Amino acid sequence: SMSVKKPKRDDSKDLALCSMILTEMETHEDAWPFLLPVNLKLVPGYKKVIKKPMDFSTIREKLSSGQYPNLETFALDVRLVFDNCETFNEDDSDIGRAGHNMRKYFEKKWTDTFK
Repeated sequence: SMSVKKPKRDDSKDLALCSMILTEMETHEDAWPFLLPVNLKLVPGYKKVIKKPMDFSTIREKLSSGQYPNLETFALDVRLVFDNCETFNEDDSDIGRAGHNMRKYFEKKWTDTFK
């Protein structure tokens, strides 16, 4: 509350650390469905169904330009990529499997870096 604060966590490395996680996600072999925005002119249904499209290149641009106010807003966008993927793709498809794999990969790096 006013004049009553928890001890100050060092957040000065978060930006660099999120960039590093993001690099590891970009270079995973199962990243290909997520590297670039879904082409909304060529993929029927995507525009109407997925209210908030997100992809790794878009996260990278937001990160690099100071548009994430803290590391939780970064994690929300990463999770959104996989939540979108699950909304549009059957679990039993290459892309569906890619999204589950990538989500697991991310969540471990996240826990190990920050928890």
